[PDB]
Amino acid sequence: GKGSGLQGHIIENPQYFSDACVHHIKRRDIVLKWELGEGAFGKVFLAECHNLLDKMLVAVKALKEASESARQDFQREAELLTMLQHQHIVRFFGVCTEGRPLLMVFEYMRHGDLNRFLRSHGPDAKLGPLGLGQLLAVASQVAAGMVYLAGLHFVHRDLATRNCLVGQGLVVKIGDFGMSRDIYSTDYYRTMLPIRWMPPESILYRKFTTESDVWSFGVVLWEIFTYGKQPWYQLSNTEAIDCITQGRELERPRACPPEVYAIMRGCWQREPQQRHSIKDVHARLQALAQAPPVYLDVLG
Ligand SMILES: Cc1cc(NC(=O)c2ccc(Cl)cc2Cl)n(-c2ccccc2)n1
Repeated sequence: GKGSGLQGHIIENPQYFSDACVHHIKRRDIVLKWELGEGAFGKVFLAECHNLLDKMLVAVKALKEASESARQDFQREAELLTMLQHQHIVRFFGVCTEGRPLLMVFEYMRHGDLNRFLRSHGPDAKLGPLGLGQLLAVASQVAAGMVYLAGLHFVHRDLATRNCLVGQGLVVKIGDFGMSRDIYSTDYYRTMLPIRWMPPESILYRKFTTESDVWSFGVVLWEIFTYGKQPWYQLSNTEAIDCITQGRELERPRACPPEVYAIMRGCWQREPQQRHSIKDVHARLQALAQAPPVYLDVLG
């Protein structure tokens, strides 16, 4: 998991420790149905898992036969994923290390990644549309997952809608399979970095922090309010990099009320220390999701 938030946390946290006691699933209890996605180092399948909770649907990541260091990384990642337990973090069920391929088992998120979900439920629908209340509920749930990660001093490093998943009844959780660099290659710039989601200190120094994650969340909000459009879509990577470092801001989306644009702007302060905390950003979004702004409302 080169440059993953999972490995970066293990490397950097001096108080972190974990024994090797992850939940093990017997290979015979996993029955693959069909492929969901493919990357350079793995494949993701939809599967049925017996004796897990009865017969239930899961997302299974299979590793393309790995070197000793790749197998050691698989183990490190599995231990940390066991620890990340939150209502808005994709649930990790365990591993299958008896025989090959090595498997990681996750809960199945039936509506797929949030970027595909937004694009298929918005204007000129990619093959019904999401209302403002639903867009705010999606934003508030990604914000809740980020509050949990910040509380652990866990830096995501790649927060974007492609790295969020959608389940039953509009449930949104942060989670990926580590293959967004292959599936969404145009969202990275070559060591591949998601520059369009990155603040100036991340581009300049490859510095990733809780504050760079807040900026990326501001970019996620803009993605949500444009129904999955790519930030700086009219520009090349080099022109986007110049916009970011020179202080150009993304425009207010048509579906975005001014009070919500103000939230994105608080995430986008060029000075990291001036960015709003994710706790405050989540509280305002949760309040708006339950009382959505109305165009031409009498405010007083
Ligand atoms: C290159 C790369 C990036 C990731 N994703 C994360 O590190 C990640 C996953 C989940 C959550 Cl909640 C937060 C984060 Cl930041 N992986 C990865 C490796 C093994 C398994 C699943 C993903 N690999």
